[PDB]
Amino acid sequence: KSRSLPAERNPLYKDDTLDHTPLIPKCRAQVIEFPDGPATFVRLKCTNPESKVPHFLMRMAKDSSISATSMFRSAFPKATQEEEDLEMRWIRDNLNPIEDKRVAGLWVPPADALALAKDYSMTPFINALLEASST
Amino acid sequence: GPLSDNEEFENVVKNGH
Repeated sequence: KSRSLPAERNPLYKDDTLDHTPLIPKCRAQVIEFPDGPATFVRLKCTNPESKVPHFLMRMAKDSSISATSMFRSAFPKATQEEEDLEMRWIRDNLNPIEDKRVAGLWVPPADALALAKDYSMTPFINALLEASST
Repeated sequence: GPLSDNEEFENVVKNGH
């Protein structure tokens, strides 16, 4: 569709076929207090091996909604803002983002996130994030 | 240790950076 992904991808994601299980221990849970109350997130820190720069993959504990824009920025470190806006627009018209006043960025349900993970070559990392415990 | 990243995670969640 109206889509073209960035050219350079985080070397962390060269192989989409690796088993995710060894990654699950590295997730962390964190509670964030919002005006309407606390909510729990599961986060996985992904350090690009060559720029040494860390990004968080993030998941809501209650319904496993995953931040698609966090996935995008970890996958494509040298992406322009126009490239990001283009793909987030794509996610809107082709997947089913959730709407949530409290969190920034575009979040999507688990099955949508795994569809993106195939496109971004991040399937082991989203699988580990989704299978991680919140407790 | 893991507390070092609490603040930047929460700011990314709430404000995107």
